[PDB]
Amino acid sequence: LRLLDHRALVCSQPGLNCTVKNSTCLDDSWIHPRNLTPSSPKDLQIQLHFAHTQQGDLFPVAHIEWTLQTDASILYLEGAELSVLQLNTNERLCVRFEFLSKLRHHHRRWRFTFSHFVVDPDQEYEVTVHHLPKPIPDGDPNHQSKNFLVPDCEHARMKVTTPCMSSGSLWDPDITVETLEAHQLRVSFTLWNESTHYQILLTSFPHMENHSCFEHMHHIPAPRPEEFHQRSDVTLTLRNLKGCCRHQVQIQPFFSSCLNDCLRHSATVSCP
Amino acid sequence: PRTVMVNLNIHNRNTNTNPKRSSDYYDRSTSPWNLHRNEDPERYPSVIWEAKCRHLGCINADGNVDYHMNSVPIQQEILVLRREPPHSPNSFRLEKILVSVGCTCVTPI
Amino acid sequence: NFPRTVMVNLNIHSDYYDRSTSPWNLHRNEDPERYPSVIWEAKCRHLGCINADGNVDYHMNSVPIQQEILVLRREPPHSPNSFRLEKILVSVGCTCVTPIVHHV
Ligand SMILES: *[C@@H]1O[C@H](CO[C@@H]2O[C@@H](C)[C@@H](O)[C@@H](O)[C@@H]2O)[C@@H](O[C@@H]2O[C@H](CO)[C@@H](O[C@H]3O[C@H](CO)[C@@H](O)[C@H](O[C@H]4O[C@H](CO)[C@@H](O)[C@H](O)[C@@H]4O)[C@@H]3O)[C@H](O)[C@H]2NC(C)=O)[C@H](O)[C@H]1NC(C)=O
Ligand SMILES: *[C@@H]1O[C@H](CO[C@@H]2O[C@@H](C)[C@@H](O)[C@@H](O)[C@@H]2O)[C@@H](O[C@@H]2O[C@H](CO)[C@@H](O)[C@H](O)[C@H]2NC(C)=O)[C@H](O)[C@H]1NC(C)=O
Ligand SMILES: *[C@@H]1O[C@H](CO[C@@H]2O[C@@H](C)[C@@H](O)[C@@H](O)[C@@H]2O)[C@@H](O)[C@H](O)[C@H]1NC(C)=O
Repeated sequence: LRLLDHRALVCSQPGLNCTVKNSTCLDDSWIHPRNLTPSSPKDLQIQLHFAHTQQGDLFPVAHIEWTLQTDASILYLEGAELSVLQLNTNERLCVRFEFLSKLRHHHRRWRFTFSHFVVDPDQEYEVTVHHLPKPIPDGDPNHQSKNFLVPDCEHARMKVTTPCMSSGSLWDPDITVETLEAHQLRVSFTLWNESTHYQILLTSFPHMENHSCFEHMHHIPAPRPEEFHQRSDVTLTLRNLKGCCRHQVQIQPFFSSCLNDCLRHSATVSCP
Repeated sequence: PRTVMVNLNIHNRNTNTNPKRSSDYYDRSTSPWNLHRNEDPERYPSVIWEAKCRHLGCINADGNVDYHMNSVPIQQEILVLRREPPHSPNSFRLEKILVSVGCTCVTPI
Repeated sequence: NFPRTVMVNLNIHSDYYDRSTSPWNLHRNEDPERYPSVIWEAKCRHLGCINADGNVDYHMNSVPIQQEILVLRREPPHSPNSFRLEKILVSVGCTCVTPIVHHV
């Protein structure tokens, strides 16, 4: 996990002075509990936002927003710990809001936001805001968690994002499987702007039967920077079998961003 | 040693994330699984997401479950810091815990 | 900060990698300055998964399962009593997944 920039982060607002310090997700209030703990946050909401780095690339960011509860515990609220947990790896990332001033009234409801947590496509996270000090042992919770589910690169806004593009979300191979003279198939496609290898999987089937009568894997070595966006057609010979006519051909890219797990592209040839 | 000195200023060694990676596999796996939140306010880390296999068998090509194969969990023995009472010192304990991190499809013997 | 180092009671107290359709190899990571001292890193055997015949299935993807874990590192070095807590990313095993295919 990461923040999109290491820029001077601000958590201050009129009526409140605070700096966003970073934290080890192991808070000092958990090591050393205090008797008077603040109450829980309210109305935690996480939305999908998109942002640009000081350089230029666009990233999908998590927009965390919460409000404070109306009780007097506000006086004892020292700050908040914002935490992102990826579920697949059990990776955790924290940032802490440190209230330099004391919140006394509730005249106008206090609302907070944090939009620096970079999030990845087709991923599920557990974002949580933990009011500080954290509770005493066996005390009432004082935090709010929500799961965030980021869409895949097929999402309208998502495919134009840096991680998506780098895994070829905008790559259009104009796959053309051509049936040729004497048991031969010519398969053409236009390759992407990355020096990583490719593969061709040809699988032949009978008409209306999901059993492979012939299978072949063909290698395309990593291309030169000049060879980028240019076409690479390969002619492969089929098995001799009157019946083994349905051809399914697919291209596998090996972009650094995804390696073996890149999105493949299939094309099928018919029979009579 | 029975009792040790631990500096909880967690040093993060997980920084080499330079080439791009990761996706959610629990649904795409041939040994698919479900996620279960394991929370304990008294231990660091507080919440741990574990996996529980969906089936005894594995999902075939047609998508139906093949019982000639086996969805098995990938377990991992993990360190956890547990905060004590207060009463009965020490203040913290360091414990080993078994966790299911995902599932794999294996050939039975 | 000021840093809070604490008193911790040390209360401490085998297959599949070969049998999986997505098999993996385990690599020994030794560090005498660390606890656990020896930890095993999985690295997937193939790019594809394996079919019944034992050959590599090119239509499936052998993919790693990783985890962020806690370890103790001796601070100062060689100390018998003092350590510092560290986070580290580790590969635990491999799973077999169906690839994302777009048709035309
Ligand atoms: C890898 O390729 C992608 C896509 O490649 C493009 O499309 C394919 C089909 C081929 O036709 C390629 O030749 C194309 O490059 C690259 O992403 C695109 O990059 C270009 C150039 O950086 C972007 O084009 C235009 O972007 C903005 C849009 O507002 C324009 O303002 C730009 O014009 C200015 O800059 C030009 C170059 O510096 C300059 O010549 C002009 O006079 C003008 O000042 C620019 O023309 C395009 O928008 C990008 N695509 C998307 C969807 O973002 C990618 O950069 C390549 N990556 C690598 C590592 O090679
Ligand atoms: C932990 O924080 C430091 C400081 O960065 C910023 O300032 C803090 C007060 C807080 O608001 C942070 O969230 C901010 O990001 C990070 O150090 C920066 O590192 C970059 C390079 O990685 C460097 O260019 C900056 O100049 C550094 N800033 C300072 C003031 O030292 C540090 O990387 C953060 N750790 C992680 C892993 O996010
Ligand atoms: C938040 O609090 C900050 C604390 O002030 C500090 O002490 C004074 C004497 C100055 O030397 C100042 O530079 C120090 O940071 C102040 O910046 C200020 O009161 C508040 N900041 C904002 C942006 O409102």
